Amino acid sequence: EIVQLLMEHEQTDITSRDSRGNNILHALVTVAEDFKTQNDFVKRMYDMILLRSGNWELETTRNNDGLTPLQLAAKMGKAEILKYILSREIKEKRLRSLSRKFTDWAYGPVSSSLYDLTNVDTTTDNSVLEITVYNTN
Amino acid sequence: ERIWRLQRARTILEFEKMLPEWLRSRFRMGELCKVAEDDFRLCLRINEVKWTEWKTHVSFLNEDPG
Amino acid sequence: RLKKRIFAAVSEGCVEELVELLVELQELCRRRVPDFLMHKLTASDTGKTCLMKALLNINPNTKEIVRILLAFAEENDILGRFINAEYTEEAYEGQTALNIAIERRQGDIAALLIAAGADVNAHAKGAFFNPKYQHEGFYFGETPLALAACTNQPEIVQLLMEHEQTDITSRDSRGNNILHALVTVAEDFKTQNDFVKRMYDMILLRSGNWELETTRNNDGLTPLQLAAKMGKAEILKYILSREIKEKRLRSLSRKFTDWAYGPVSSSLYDLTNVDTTTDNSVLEITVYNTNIDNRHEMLTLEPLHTLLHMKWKKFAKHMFFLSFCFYFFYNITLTLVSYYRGWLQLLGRMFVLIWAMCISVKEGIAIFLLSDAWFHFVFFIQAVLVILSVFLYLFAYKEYLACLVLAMALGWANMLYYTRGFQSMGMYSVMIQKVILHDVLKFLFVYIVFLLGFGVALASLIEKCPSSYGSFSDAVLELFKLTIGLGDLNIQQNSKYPILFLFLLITYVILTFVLLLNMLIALMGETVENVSKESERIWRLQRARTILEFEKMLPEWLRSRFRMGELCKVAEDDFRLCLRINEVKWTEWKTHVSFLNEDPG
Repeated sequence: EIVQLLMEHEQTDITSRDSRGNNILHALVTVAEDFKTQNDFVKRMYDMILLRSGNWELETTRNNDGLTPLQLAAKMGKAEILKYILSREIKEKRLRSLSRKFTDWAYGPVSSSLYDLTNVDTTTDNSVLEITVYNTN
Repeated sequence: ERIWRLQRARTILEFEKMLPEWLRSRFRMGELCKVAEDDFRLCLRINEVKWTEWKTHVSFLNEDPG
Repeated sequence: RLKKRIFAAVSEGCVEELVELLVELQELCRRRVPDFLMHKLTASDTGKTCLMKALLNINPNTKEIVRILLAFAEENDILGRFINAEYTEEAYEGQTALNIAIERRQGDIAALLIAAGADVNAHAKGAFFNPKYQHEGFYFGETPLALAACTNQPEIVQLLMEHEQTDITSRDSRGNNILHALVTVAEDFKTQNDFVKRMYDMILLRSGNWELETTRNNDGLTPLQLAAKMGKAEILKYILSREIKEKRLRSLSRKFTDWAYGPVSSSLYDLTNVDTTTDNSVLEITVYNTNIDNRHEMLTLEPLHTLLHMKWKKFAKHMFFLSFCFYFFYNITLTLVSYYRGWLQLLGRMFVLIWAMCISVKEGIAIFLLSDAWFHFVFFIQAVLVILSVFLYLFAYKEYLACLVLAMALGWANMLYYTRGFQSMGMYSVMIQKVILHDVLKFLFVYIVFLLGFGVALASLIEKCPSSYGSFSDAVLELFKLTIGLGDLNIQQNSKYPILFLFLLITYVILTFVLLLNMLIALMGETVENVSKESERIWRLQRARTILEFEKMLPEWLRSRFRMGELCKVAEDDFRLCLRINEVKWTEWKTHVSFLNEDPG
């Protein structure tokens, strides 16, 4: 409720980066320890804030370590939130652009989804598939 | 099982960086799909079968299922 | 110009008013006629009408758009040719507006379209609707009723059965009626939740006949036989034991209770197409079909399990024991010949050659039609060795004894085959087979490679002064002496560098030890759950295979002499072969209404 109140005001800067460089989404990635520990409330807030502000900027921005929050979720050992980020199906047609999983072929029980490999398929500097494999910590 | 899967993954990405620059662009997993007005993003297609939940498909990108 | 506006307008459906305006524009341009109105109202590329484009794109306004379009097409008298239009596209050939209304779970719209004169028998036959390869496209049976059934829509299926225009028994291009299709789709209980079984019940109870089960696809299979050919178990347990309570449709049941007095009751199964008295029965298919990979749960079903027990009790036990006895006498005669190597040979060797030729003929006959065939491949090689040695006995050579004793050792190794018929010792031999096939063969090659590495190593060192470890073959032999404990460890002599010699050998010992350790480890992991279940399954399947192998050896009159089952009087005149099984049920108490015989015998 308080998060909705703070998003309602025009004075609020959603995209504000802190001293460490993290916007709000990087922080939510920082905190999301585990399902049994937290009960996955962070995933809900990650959904709600993006659906509140329809943009790609928040995922676009980087902390001082030079990482998008997808790449931060991969660098840290955050799995339950990555399963959400890496496959999003937004139903609303106005904010449907922000989804990363698209169904294009559904006829019935058979359907083929369509994932986004933008920062994932090792075609960039450090993709998710590179980080999650080459990270020993 | 975990160590084996991780090892294979490490090997796959080790060989992925040995290839020439043109070879990786030659393979180039994925296809450019038309999403939104102009998403134009590289995508990976995965066919699945779901018998549990029945839902009238409202949100779909292509009308003729190819 | 005018068309694409209307197509996009029915696609979005933000307002039916502008759709009415475009339809009024078309009505005013109609002064120039149905054949033109159709082409103006239909995309000529794929053969896609605006009704199809309207039903593919569903929104809350669609229910009114369809009504407007059909009222327009009826006011212009094009309605019959308009609803029944189908795609000209190769992959989508035959799909109509009704199939779309069904696939997108529209109940009311489907009712409206059928009430407006839609074709319910329209066959959707295309590459997408007839997938040659799995996982690309969906097969439902190529009829609207089969679609509504495979997609779990019981109301629409009732609607389609209510109409007299519907052909229930219609076979598709592949030859399948609706029931074959439902057999095709029924993957598993957890995957589907067993809705297909309900529809299989409902359609037969809707049309009381035997025809649907009687008919055959182009592969020449009844849907029972199709359920057996494919690995469909959960539906077969239903088909193979049906108790229909309704007295009017009670004839269509395959399980009849004739003897119920109380907790004790004996059911009566139908063995019409099941008891191997036909061309290919269920008991033949489910056993001799290797592609299933699910036969463990197939042979535990009510009639088949007991049929196997009964055939074993009647004839297969005695034949198996008798064949084992003959083989035992044969092998002993072979040993008595070879150990003492003429008046006794005239009695022995004749039988030996005859029985060897017999086994070789049988094995060469049955080897052309094919971890279940391994033994049967070995019984041939043994008889080959025997007949070769008997030829080389009259021929002047010394190489006859080699093949003879190898045939001996192979016979005493093959007698393990017949331990599979025993109750307790059978799973033991299955354990031998599975472990020697999977767990040990991994160990053996990785041990041979160390043998052949350290062999050339030690042959390189200890050849300095031509010696304990001599040539390569002797060094490999000495290493194999070492892993057992037989080869006495010699202090390095006639060797260039003794410390490396000893270190390299101790490393061989340690690596062999940890490798033996790991085969034991993978074994411990294997044993707990999978190994036991696999052993029991393989044993049961093997017995079933043997029972049906001996069942086909008998003369024609003998099988008719056994003839498991009795002819019962069911219905006005069912007159079918049946199998009686007595059971005791204490859980559920029910006043027995449906019973065949009144006096429980």
